[PDB]
Amino acid sequence: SWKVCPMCSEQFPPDYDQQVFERHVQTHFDQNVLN
Amino acid sequence: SMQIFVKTLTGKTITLEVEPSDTIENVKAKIQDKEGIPPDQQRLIFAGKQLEDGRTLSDYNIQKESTLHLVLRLR
Ligand SMILES: [Zn+2]
Repeated sequence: SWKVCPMCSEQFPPDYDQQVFERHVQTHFDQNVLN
Repeated sequence: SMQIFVKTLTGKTITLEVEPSDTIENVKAKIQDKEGIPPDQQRLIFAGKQLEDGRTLSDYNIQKESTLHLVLRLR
């Protein structure tokens, strides 16, 4: 269940919460660089 | 004339049949046909770049068997 952010290419392990991951991805459309 | 893949944030892979001359909006309509998602709620991303509706796959030099990413947007 690894997840990849399509905007910054960070990878998120299987146990990383899906909804928090999705929120991360969406935040790039507010601010491209999040670190 | 070529196959591309569209990966969702839940990990599902959608396969599509496209032509290089297809616009990004055309690709979104193919996604709606196959998966049901309204085009205006789709962002399509390739190699970190949001693809613009009025441009074509060829305008981004997206070649066969490439993987796009689909991210939903609120309207
Ligand atoms: Zn990211």
